[PDB]
Amino acid sequence: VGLTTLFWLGAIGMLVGTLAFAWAGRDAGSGERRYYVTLVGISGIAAVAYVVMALGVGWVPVAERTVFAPRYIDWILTTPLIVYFLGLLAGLDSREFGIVITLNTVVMLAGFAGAMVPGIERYALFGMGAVAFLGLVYYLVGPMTESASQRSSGIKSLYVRLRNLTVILWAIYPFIWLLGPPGVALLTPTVDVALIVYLDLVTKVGFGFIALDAAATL
Ligand SMILES: *C/C=C(C)/C=C/C=C(C)/C=C/C1=C(C)CCCC1(C)C
Ligand SMILES: [Cl-]
Repeated sequence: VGLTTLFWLGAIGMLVGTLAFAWAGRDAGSGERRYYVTLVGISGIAAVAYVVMALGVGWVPVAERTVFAPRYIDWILTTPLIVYFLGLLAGLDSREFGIVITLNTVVMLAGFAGAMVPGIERYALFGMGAVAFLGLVYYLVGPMTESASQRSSGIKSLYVRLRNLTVILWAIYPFIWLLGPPGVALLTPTVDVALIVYLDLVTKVGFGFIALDAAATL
């Protein structure tokens, strides 16, 4: 199994999620539609990014490594949508959304920038992202959880389930980044991509399926 193959697998998984979310939201009352649309965009954008990488585009040479630019474009656009989904579920107002969305953006921008910087100073960008990430986790586990507590028992339960999925799985990315080509380059590009393809699929499609389950049960 090579990079190309791993990218195709990611494209296929994202496509399956995209189609399922689009279908399940066919009707969608008039206030629940928002959730389905966000899911379609999250997995849809990732699907495109993976096909692009699978076709060999965006493989940017940096120092003695390769940076998959599409992955980062994908993250920068999709992770804020995931955060939006959680904030909607938690019942946040504009100001609340604004804070978590910017922290999220700082994480992804710093990571992309760090990956694109050849020198050892790139770790300074990585650190910036790590710090903003802790801020994001704080909001997810604190204020946003407090806000969610004002919703029905089911919604609060779905929020908690997805919050846990997000906090735990997202916290893993920085380590894979630090151990792979972007950092120490211990893990080969293939192993790093394999691990990240799984993580992307679960944080997006796994995330979506869990939500659909809750919606159905509700
Ligand atoms: C669908 C894609 C997802 C859910 C991607 C998530 C990515 C992260 C949580 C990345 C985090 C990073 C840090 C916390 C430190 C700086 C470097 C990053 C970008 C790998
Ligand atoms: Cl990369």
